[PDB]
Amino acid sequence: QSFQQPCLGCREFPASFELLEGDVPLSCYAGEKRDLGYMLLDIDFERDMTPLFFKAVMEDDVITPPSRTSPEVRA
RNA sequence: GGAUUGAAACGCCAUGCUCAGGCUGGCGAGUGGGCGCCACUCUCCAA
Repeated sequence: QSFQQPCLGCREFPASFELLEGDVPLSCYAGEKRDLGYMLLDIDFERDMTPLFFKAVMEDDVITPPSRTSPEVRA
């Protein structure tokens, strides 16, 4: 059940979803490290819709962005 | 029930492969070769 159909960025791209109750399976780049550079983190609506950025590095097919609520990120 | 750099967003309207041209002219299956050599219807049964 859902409030509305999810989308992959644009409404014309519906997304199928499922809930997991197990371990994360292996992935294509599980054994690789790859750099992506800076990318968007989130938008600050309080600061009249001001964006934020962070440095992204993909390793072992997992990503760990910093906390977007942290004040030091807001700086 | 606020906010997926998001919420809305036609590649669309229409146009002849057309007009026409001889597979033709002509060439001998033709020359010639024995079915031959020879062989008993024959032995006996009154009207």
